[PDB]
Amino acid sequence: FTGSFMATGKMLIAYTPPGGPLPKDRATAMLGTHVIWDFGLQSSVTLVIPWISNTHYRAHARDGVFDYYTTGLVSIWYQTNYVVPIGAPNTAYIIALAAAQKNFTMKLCKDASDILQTG
Amino acid sequence: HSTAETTLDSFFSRAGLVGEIDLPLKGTTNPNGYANWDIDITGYAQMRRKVELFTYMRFDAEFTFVACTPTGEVVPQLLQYMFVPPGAPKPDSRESLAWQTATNPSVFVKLSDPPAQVSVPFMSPASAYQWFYDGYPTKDLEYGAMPNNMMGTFSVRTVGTSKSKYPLVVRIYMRMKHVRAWIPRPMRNQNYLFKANPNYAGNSIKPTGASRTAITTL
Amino acid sequence: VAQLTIGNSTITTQEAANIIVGYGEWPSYCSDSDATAVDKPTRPDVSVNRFYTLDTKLWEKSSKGWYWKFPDVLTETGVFGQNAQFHYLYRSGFCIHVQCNASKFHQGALLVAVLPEYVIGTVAGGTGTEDTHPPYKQTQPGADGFELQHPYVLDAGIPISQLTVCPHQWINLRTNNCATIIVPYINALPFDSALNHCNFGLLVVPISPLDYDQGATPVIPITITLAPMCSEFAGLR
Amino acid sequence: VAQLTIGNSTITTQEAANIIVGYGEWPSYCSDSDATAVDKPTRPDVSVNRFYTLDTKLWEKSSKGWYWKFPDVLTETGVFGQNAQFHYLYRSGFCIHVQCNASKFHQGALLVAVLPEYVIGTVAGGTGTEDTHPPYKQTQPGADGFELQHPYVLDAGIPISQLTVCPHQWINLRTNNCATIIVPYINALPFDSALNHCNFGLLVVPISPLDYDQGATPVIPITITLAPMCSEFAGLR
Amino acid sequence: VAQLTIGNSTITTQEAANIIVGYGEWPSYCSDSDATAVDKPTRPDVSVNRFYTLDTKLWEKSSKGWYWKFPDVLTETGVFGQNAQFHYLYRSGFCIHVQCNASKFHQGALLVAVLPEYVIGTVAGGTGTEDTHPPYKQTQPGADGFELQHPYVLDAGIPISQLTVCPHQWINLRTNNCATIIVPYINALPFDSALNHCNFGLLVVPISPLDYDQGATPVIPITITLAPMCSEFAGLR
Repeated sequence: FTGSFMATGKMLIAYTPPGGPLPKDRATAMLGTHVIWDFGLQSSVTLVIPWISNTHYRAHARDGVFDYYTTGLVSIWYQTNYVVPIGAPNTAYIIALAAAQKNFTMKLCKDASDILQTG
Repeated sequence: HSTAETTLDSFFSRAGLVGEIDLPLKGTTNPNGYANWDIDITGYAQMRRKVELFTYMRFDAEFTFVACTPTGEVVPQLLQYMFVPPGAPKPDSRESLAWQTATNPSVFVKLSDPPAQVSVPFMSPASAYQWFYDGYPTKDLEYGAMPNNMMGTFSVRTVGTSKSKYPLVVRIYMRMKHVRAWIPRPMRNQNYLFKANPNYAGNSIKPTGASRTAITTL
Repeated sequence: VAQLTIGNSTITTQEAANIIVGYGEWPSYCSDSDATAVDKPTRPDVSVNRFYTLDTKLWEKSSKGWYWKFPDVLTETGVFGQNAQFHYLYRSGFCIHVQCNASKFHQGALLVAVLPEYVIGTVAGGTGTEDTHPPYKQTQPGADGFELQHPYVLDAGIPISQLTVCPHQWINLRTNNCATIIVPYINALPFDSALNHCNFGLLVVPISPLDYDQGATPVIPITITLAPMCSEFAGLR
Repeated sequence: VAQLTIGNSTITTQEAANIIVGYGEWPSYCSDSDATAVDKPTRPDVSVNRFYTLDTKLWEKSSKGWYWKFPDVLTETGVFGQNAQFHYLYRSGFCIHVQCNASKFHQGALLVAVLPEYVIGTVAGGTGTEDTHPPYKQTQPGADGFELQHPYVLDAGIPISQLTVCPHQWINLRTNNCATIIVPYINALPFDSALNHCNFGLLVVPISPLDYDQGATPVIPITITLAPMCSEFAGLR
Repeated sequence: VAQLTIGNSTITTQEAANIIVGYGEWPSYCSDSDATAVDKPTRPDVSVNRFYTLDTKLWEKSSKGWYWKFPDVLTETGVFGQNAQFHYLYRSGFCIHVQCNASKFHQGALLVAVLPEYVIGTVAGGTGTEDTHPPYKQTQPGADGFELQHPYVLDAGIPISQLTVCPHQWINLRTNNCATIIVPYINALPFDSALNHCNFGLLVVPISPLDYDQGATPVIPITITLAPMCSEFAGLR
C-alpha cells in the first residue's frame, strides 16, 4: 500500500482455489481463504497461492497447447471504506509484486517469442 | 466494619405480602367460596425491580397465610390451602376432585389457629429461574417467556359443602430463602407497563434521575 | 502489530491490547457425565472455529448504537450456521473483537458490552397502553445487527449508564481503536436451542459522539470480527 | 538517528535501515598477482573516499524518473573526478544512499535500483526506421543525472516491471524515506576506463506517483549521497 | 451372525464370509511429501466414512445385469456427496457389500466385480457406422445404478466371460447370499476430480439366471451397502 501515512482502512484479500468461482460478495469471500489487511497497521501483506499446475494437455483449434485449468483466483475487496483526515489524498495506489516459491519447477524447453532478431 | 446486610440473602430476606384472596358472602368477586392464586413473587411491588438486578436466581420460599374478616375479626372457620404444583390441574369448582387429589399438598387450618406456614422448594426443571429470556419457546407474542419459572398455585377455600357463614380474607406472605443469583444487569429506570415484558412508554422516556439548571450550579 | 490465522481466515491486528474475559471465565467444554452422554455432542474444530468478519457498520455523528444477538449473528453465516440449524442442541463461547479505523483528527468513544439475555422491549404504542411486542427483525437481526432507537434505556427500560456492570470495554478513539471480549457459555441449562434462544447480546454504543472537522472522512468503520470457542452441537437433522 | 563522518563530510541519517549489498558482495580491492603488478595501483583513502552529496532532484506529480551513470556521476566532482580523469585505469565500489523528505501527508513510492551496463536506446525516429543514437548528454549526464522519457521501457526497450531483478530498494513514503545500496565493482575486466565506460546506472523511478493535497509542499526532494568504496587508480597522466 | 456399526449406521450381517481385497491392497491415505502439501487434504472421519445402503435392485428372470460408477454413486448421497462436490480434489477406497435375500427354493448366481475405468460404449447405430456416444445418464447413473443392455460384451465390446480377471466374487444362491469387495484408490494420479472422473465400476451380473417355481417370490432383492475407506478431499469451494 503506497497511500499516505495518515490513511487507514481494511481490505479483504481472498484466494478461491481452482474450480471455485469468484465470490458473489465480500461476505462469501470471507468464508473462504482470506486475509483481512489493515493498511493502517501494516503497509505490505503477502498472499500465498498454494498451488498452480499447468499440466493438463489441450487440443483445441488444431494447435495443441498445455494449459492450466488450475486458475485459482485472487479477489480484493474493500472491508472498510478508505479513511483519511483532512489534507490526505482520497486515492492511494497498491503495487503488487509476485514470484514463485521454492517448490516451483518447469519442464520441456519451448523457445517461443514475438520479439525476434530483425532482418 | 461488617458487611452482612449487603449479602444477597439479607437483601432478599423478609416475608412480604404477595397475595390477597377475597372470599365475600355476597359479591361478583370469587363467587364460589374458592380462589386460585398462581404464585407470583412480584406480588410485593418492590420485588420485581430487585430480583431483576440479576438474570438468574435460585431460592426457596416460606409461605405464611394470615386470615380474618375484612374488619380483622377472628371467626370459627376452617380453611383449606391446597398447593397444586406446576403441571397439576387446578380446581375449577368448589366441588372439583382436585381438592381431593393427594398429590396436591393441602393444609387444613382454623382461622383461630395462628397463621399457617409451609416451605416451597425450587421447582424449576432448569438449574435456575431466570427473569430474562431472549428467545421463543419452541414478530411474536411468545417472546421473552420463560415458562420453567412456574412455582405452583395455591387454591384457597373455606371447608365444607355449604357456603361459609363469614366474609373472609386470606393474605399470603412470602419469605425468600437460600438465595443465589447470577449475571447482574442495569437497574430498571423506566416504569413498568406489563408483568411479562420490559416494554416502556416510548413517549414518556424520563431521565434516570433528577436534573438541574446548569452543570456549574449546585 | 502482527497478523494471526485460524484455518483459512487471517486478520491483521495489534500485538495484544487488554482482553476482557467475561466474568473471569474462559469458554470451556461440557464433560461426559452430562444429561446427553448417549448422543455424544460433536465438538467442531476444523473450519467451524475460525474468524468471521461481519459487514462493517458506519459510525456517524447521528448514530445511536448497534447490537447483535448471539448465536443468531452467525446462524446464517457459513459452516457455523450450518451446524447451528441442523443440530438439535448447542453451547459455545466467543472471542469478540470490535475494531475502528479513524485518523488522529477524529474523536469519539464507543462502549462495547456483552449482555446475557438481552430481551428487547417496545415503546408500547407511545402512551404505554399497547402491549406490543418486538418484531423478529428486531429480536434476532442477523449479521447486520440492529440499531438502537432509544439507547438511554437500551431499548429495554434499563439505564445504559449502568451497562458497565456487564463484561465491557471502551473504544476511545484518542487512545485505542479496538476492544476484545471473551464470552463463556452463559445459560441456566448446559445445552439449548441455537435458533430459538439468543444467549446474549453484543452492544456497541457511542457515549461520546463521533466528531471531526469538515473534510475528514465523515463515517468511521466499526468492524466486528468474531470467533467461536469450544462450541458443541448435538442431535443432527 | 545519528550523524556519521568520513573525512570532512558529515551527513545526518537514521541509525540503520536495511542496506542492500548488490549481489551479496562487498566492494573489495584487487590483489598483487594481477595484470598490472608493475604499475602498482594506488588506492585512494584520505579525501577521495568520502560523502559526496549531489544536487537534490525535485519529485513532482509529473516526474517520470531519473538515472545517473557511474563512475561518470563523480568524474566532474571534486578530488574523485581528479583521479578519474588523470588516471589510465580505474575500479571501485559504491555506497549509494537515496533519501526523501516529505510529510506524513504526502504519498508515493520510488523504486531505487542499480543496473550494470545500462545502455540507453533512442526512439529511433518514432517509426523505428531511423538508426539514431543517444547523445552524450543522455549517455553520460553528469551529476545532475538525466530524466527518463519512457520509464515503462527504461528508455531501452526493457520492462521496468522487472527492474527488481537488479539490486534495488523501495522508498514508500508512508513507511520509509531512504534506501541504501552497496555496489561492488562489476565488469568483465579487473580495471577499465573511468571516462569511457560507465559500469552501471542508478535508477530511481516513481511507481506510485507523488501525491498530496493542495497547500502541501508540491515538490519532494530526492537527495543522493554517495561514497566510493575500495577505489583504485592506475597510470597517472 | 452379528450386527456392526459405524457412526449412526448399523447393518446386520454374517460373522465374516471371505472378503476380497482388490489387487491385494488395502485402501490407504496419501502422505505429506505429496504434490499438494500446502493445501493440507482433510481426511473425513466422523459421518463421512460410514454405511450407505442404496435402493435395493430387484433381480428377475429377465434381468441382464446392473452397474454403478464410483465415486459417482455417492456424489448425490448425503454428507459424502457434500464433500464430493464442494472439493476440488478427491481420492478414496471402498468397502462394497452386495447381499441377496432368497429362499432355499430360489436359484441363481451373480458375478460381482470391480472394473477400474469402466468406459461404456454405444451400439454405434446398429450398423456401427454412427460414432454415437453414451449419455450422461448411462455414463454416470447415480445411486440407482444402470442396467446393462448387452452383458455378453459388458456394453463395451469386451467378454464378460473374462470379467473374473478383475477383483470379483460370486453370489451363488445355493451357497451364499453376499459378496464383499475392498477397493483401493486406483488411478494414474494421486488425486482427481470426484465429479468428472469415475475411477471404477461395480458390476453385478447374473451368469446363472434367477429361477424358482410358481408361487415363490418372483423378484429377489440385491442390496448394495458401501462404505468409504481412507477418503481425502482438497480445495474447498
